[PDB]
Amino acid sequence: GAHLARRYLGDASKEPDPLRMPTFPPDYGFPERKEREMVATQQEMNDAQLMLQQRDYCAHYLIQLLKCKRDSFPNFLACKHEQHDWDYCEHLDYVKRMKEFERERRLLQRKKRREQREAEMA
Amino acid sequence: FSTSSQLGLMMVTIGINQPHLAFLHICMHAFFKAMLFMCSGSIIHSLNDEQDIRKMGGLYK
Amino acid sequence: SKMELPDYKQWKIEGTPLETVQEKLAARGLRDPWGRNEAWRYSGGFANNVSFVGALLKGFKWGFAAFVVAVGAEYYLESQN
Amino acid sequence: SFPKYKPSRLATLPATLDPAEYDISPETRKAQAERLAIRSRLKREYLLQYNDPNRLGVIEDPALIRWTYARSANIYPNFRPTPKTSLLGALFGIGPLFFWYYVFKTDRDKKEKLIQEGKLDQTFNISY
Amino acid sequence: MLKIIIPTTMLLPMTWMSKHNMIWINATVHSLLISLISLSLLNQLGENSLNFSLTFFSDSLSAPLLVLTTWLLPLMLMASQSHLSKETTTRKKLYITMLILLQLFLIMTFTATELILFYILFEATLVPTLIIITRWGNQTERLNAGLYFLFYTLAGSLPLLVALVYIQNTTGSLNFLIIHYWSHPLSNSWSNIFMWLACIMAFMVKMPLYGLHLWLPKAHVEAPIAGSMVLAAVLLKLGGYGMMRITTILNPLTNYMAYPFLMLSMWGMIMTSSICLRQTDLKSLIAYSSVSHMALVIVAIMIQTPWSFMGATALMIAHGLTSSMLFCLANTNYERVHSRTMILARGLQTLLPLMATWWLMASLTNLALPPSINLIGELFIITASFSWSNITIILMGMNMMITALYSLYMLITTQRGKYTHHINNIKASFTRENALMALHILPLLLLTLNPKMILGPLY
Amino acid sequence: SGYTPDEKLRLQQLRELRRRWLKDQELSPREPVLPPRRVWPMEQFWNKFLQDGAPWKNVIYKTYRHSIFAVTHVLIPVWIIHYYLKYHVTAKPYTVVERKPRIFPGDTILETGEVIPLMKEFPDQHH
Amino acid sequence: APPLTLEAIKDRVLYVLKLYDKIDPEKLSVNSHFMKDLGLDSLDQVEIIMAMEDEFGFEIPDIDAEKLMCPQEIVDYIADKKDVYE
Amino acid sequence: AYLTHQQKVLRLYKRALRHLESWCVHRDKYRYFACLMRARFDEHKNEKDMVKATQLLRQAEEEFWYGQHPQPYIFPESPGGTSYERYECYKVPEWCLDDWHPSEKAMYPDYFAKREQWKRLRRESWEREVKQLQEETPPGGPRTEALPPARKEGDLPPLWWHIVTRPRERPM
Amino acid sequence: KRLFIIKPSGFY
Amino acid sequence: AGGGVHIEPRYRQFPQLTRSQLIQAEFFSATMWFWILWRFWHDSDAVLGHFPYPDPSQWTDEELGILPDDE
Ligand SMILES: CCCCCCCCCCCCCCCCCC(=O)O[C@@H](COC(=O)CCCCCCCCCCCCCCC)COP(=O)(O)OC[C@H](O)CO
Repeated sequence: GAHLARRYLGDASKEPDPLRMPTFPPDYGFPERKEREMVATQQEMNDAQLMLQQRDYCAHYLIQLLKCKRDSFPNFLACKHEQHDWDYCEHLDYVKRMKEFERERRLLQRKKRREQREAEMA
Repeated sequence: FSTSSQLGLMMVTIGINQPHLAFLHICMHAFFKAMLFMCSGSIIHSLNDEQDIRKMGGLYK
Repeated sequence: SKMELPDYKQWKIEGTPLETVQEKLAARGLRDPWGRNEAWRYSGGFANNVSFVGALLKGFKWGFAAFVVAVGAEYYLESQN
Repeated sequence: SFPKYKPSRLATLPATLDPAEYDISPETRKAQAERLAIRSRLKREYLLQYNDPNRLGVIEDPALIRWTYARSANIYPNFRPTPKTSLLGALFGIGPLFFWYYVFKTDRDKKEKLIQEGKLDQTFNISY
Repeated sequence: MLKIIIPTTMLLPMTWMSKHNMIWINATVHSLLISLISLSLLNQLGENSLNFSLTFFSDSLSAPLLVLTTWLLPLMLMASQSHLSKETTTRKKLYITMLILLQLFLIMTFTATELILFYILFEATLVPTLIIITRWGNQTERLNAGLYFLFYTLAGSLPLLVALVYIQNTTGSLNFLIIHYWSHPLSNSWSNIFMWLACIMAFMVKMPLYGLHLWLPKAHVEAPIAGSMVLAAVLLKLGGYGMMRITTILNPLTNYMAYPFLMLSMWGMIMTSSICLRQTDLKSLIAYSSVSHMALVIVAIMIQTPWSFMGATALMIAHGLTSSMLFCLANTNYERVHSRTMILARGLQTLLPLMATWWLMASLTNLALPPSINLIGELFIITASFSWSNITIILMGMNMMITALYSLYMLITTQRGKYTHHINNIKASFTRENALMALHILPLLLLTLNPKMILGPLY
Repeated sequence: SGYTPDEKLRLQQLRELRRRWLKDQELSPREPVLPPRRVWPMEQFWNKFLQDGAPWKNVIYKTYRHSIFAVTHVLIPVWIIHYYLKYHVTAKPYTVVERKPRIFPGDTILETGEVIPLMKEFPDQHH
Repeated sequence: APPLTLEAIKDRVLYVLKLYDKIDPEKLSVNSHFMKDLGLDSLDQVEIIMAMEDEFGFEIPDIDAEKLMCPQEIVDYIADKKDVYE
Repeated sequence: AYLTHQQKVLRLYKRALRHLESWCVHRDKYRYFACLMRARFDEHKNEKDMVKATQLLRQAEEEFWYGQHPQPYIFPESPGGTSYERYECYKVPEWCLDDWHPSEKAMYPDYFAKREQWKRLRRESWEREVKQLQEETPPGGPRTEALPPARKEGDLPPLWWHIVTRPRERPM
Repeated sequence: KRLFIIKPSGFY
Repeated sequence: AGGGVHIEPRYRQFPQLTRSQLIQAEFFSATMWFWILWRFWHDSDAVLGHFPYPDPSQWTDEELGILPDDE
């Protein structure tokens, strides 16, 4: 996004480097952040022959999608509501990522402006 | 050159872990690109084997 | 048959870009030698060629009509349910 | 305007901007005049056998036979040992052979020393 | 054997006392029949070599060559019988005598059980060939060519004779079996170094190796067609058969010493194929092409790995059937135009339609497409060479890229082009020529189905 | 200048010779004289059958050529492949292998006769 | 398409010359040599064969083009080149 | 032979006009720029000094050479053209027909009989062409690549066989 | 207007 | 020789056009649009970007878990 200009042309310190983030403990400063879970248990997740890159937490929104796609055949125009559900659920875990991306971004100047703060008066 | 531009695009997909989307690009590119060639072939044969884009025009109607 | 060639006295520079070329040439003091040669390339049925974008929407005159009857069926099916 | 078209061994200078045809003397016209004549003698002769009904054979081109001789046999008897030829023989000959020898030997020494210590692992490589 | 050698020898009095004009007929009859009999030896048992007598034995390497030689014998007869039909009966009978005798030595050589017996007949093949290239040749450089071929082969073979008898006095018997089961470590020493050089140079000259190869462009081009095949299709592999047998004792000194030969073959094969990229004689084009393929066999032997030996025999047989084909092709034009220059007779597909097709598969086999036996041989060596060293794929593949340009080059220059205007004596191809060409390519493509027969003694 | 008078005559005689020579390149109506060949019985059966040309003959003609085409290009080839891929190769292990039928929790498996336990509740993530 | 025939060529020949305004329609004999009577400039015949060159879709090489100077000649050269033999 | 100046300048006009074809594209633009090209050629036509004419050529040839279209339009039936020698691969020489089998020879009796008439005509007239050549050779060998015509009656033009009996440009 | 087709003899 | 030319050549004139080619061109040049708007109406979200992209700045530190600068 626009952060790329502020990272290369601007001072790269304030901006994260997605290669290694997160750096500081994500649980630090987070009061009882809720642990992720997935309904799709592994053996049936492996049963569905589900591709590794598609094996995220919301991967259980595929198993019904394929099920309806399998059973509703030859009707391919069907299986739209659950397909939209998976895409909407792909929205949710995706928006989760820029939350932690922003959190890493916001904690960056937080620590940094602190660094010269508690050091300039001394 | 339009074809070679297309296959350049397909390997761009393969670069960032998009192999099957390239195969989707294979099929979609296969249909219409094949069409454009004998559309050109139809006009070339009709215009007594003329292929230079300059000696053309007025073919829409 | 014979393939009778068209007449001679119906292909001049009038109504064509050639006459505009002719007056520009006459402005600088020149006579166009091959003015009537192209003629047919502009006159006859080869005149009034559609524009680039105009050709792009070829069939839109009936495509929009196809939408209206199609969206009407969707509305009728929507009201039926 | 646009500076000129400098030629090259691969991009030759065209005849449309060559000074030879743009500065001519009577002597040059005399020499190039009967260039057709020497070609006409070759052409008229070649046409005579070519159009000959009794000719039921191939028409040999002495220039072509000369070319095969010049490329095949008239080379070593006309070869003269000189430092230019001698150096080119070594540079294009023994030179690359030792070059590949050094490259391959170093790789073999590199490979041989590495698997002796145990660096490369071929746990699945069996056929060789 | 006795069951192939005796019928081969008995063809000699048969052809001599045959009818005046039936010489070509009868000789072709039984030479094909003898080849059919030799198909029996294509079977090999599990591991022990097929042994018949003390002096004669066969393995999964000799028999694929034995069938190739006896199958070749009909082919030289028909190819040469075009121009030979214009001389005395005794002269024509003398030729068929000489091919029969030349083939006889090849069959007995490949199945020889004693290394000395191998060397005697291996060098004995010179006499039938030397007279073929000289007496019945159709040029003037043949006189110098015959001397070049004879002296090069002999100058390398003579150290082998001294080396071979040295093994007899020191180790004992030189039987190909007792040598194998009593292999001793040939330790690195200067005397052993020259021992290694002597036992190897003799077979290297007949490969030929890059540098010891100038006899081939002279011998092959000037030789008559009945010869022009065998000097390229069988007896080059005879030097190959010598290498794969004599290297049973030359371990482990071979890997330390192989480096000059590998670099010479591996780098020279690029240069030799570069000659083919710019040539003037069609026969010389194929001749230098043979050097590149044999150079690939030269490097192949010296790694001494199971894959290399298989690809060695696969290419060795396939190239011989291939290079024999191209010499038939160049023969047909050389008879019609009475010259060997490539550009003289440009345009043959226009006039001879099927000749182009035979030329197409002929140039394709040399191009070595998969699954043609040429490709199944070269590909095996590339993998074996790559395992030896990763850099060699640059050199190995470069020839594969380079060999495509020249192999299709005579296809473009001769077939694919405007017919030459002045030439007017081209005739519709005789059914002998087309039948001969089918006799070359049909077994090759048929052999593609079962490469196990020709894959060598390590399948 | 301008055709030279000598070259004028040269091209003139060449012209009429070329016209006559190309005229000789023509083909008389009788040409080419083609000796016949033995005719398969089905051909002569067709000729006396298509004396009308009506769709009576047209539909059967097109469908018969298509029908025999299917038999000798679709039926009998897949027949021998089926025999090849049902008794010959199938007698050899690991020659015809497929990915396991990708099943889902829910629909029972035909052989074990046990419904695969369906997943539990999803957190009502409705749009 | 039927081949370009001699009568077809010549009818197309004076089609172009009469279409040329520099030549009066009446003086259009099939053998009217361009320099002699019509008297057009030595540059002009070089520019008229290009129209003929585009008319029949061919090329008239400069070696032959400069000699081509009659309407009968133009139809002659075109007919001979494209094997026109009635 | 020696290409005189008035020919060479005509070659420039023909080739330069074909080059601006690849540039002007549209016909009306062609006819305008051609007239300017044409008259700008005629404005300098009274140069009594032939040296000045070459001096005028001293900038024109470079003007063409840098203003030339890198992809000039050439008709396909010509060198560089897309249909150059496209149908050449069927131009089988007529003498090859003499090698046809009698069964194929009898397949076309009329054409083959007429071919015999042409062959007999060529045989009779060949020696007639031969002495015609040395009857009017220029002293010192053939001076020009040109070829004299048939001077007298009943004589075919010298060296006519290959030109007259050449294969058609559209053999198929 | 059909005419001859000079082609090489393929009978052999 | 024989006929079989439904079309005829034209010299410097508009070539003859038949019925079959015209409405065949019109049909497909019209049904291509029919597909264009029909799928647009049913699936405008695919090209529009159905799922919105939230603005990062508006996300406050509370649900972001960012403890304030006082610590
Ligand atoms: C045309 C030039 C040559 C071409 C290339 C030929 C191959 C290169 C090598 C040349 C030498 C070949 C002769 C080899 C003879 C048998 C080799 C053998 O078995 O090894 C013996 C080693 O062979 C030799 O010693 C001789 C060969 C070495 C080279 C010297 C002679 C050959 C060179 C000169 C003659 C040939 C050159 C041409 C001259 C015009 C082992 O015996 P030993 O030395 O261990 O004896 C026991 C004890 O230790 C002391 O004897």
